[PDB]
Amino acid sequence: SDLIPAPPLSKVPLQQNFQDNQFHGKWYVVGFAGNAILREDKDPQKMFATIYELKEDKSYNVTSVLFRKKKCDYWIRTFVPGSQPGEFTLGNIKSYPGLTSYLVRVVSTNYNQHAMVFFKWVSQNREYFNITLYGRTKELTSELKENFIRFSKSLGLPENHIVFPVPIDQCIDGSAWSHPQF
Repeated sequence: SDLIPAPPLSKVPLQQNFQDNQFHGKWYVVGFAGNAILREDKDPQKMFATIYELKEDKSYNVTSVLFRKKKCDYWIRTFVPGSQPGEFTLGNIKSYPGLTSYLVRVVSTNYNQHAMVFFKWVSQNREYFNITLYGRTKELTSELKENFIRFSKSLGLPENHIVFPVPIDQCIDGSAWSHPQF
């Protein structure tokens, strides 16, 4: 029926002089907010990870990995550099039926600890957006998480559209294995 409209792009900061080489590698999804995302604590959202592999042509192979129904689930896609550094579009949008636009904007990052990334897309002439708080570890400070909430709210999202996924090991942590807790 209804979706919160996407915010104007002037309300979404862009990371100055984005460094594509330094953004590469594995990020954990510590916070996740969107107009089509609903926090649901009774069957809680598990953490997933996203690996940004920088190709020689400066696009990223982006692999999200999630533990879902006793298997690893993936969303592999390509981010092709967009209109400004730190912006991207989806590789072959034609392969996604009904998708008329896809935008990625890196909002803020220090590269070695945290990042915030904004995503906006139009599918079946309906406008979606999400914001992701990434960490190089599965935990970030309360200050970063409160900043994320403040930012997400400034983009028009109520609190029930903001998720802090629960840390897990399966699929996302490639050297944790299975052991009794220390």
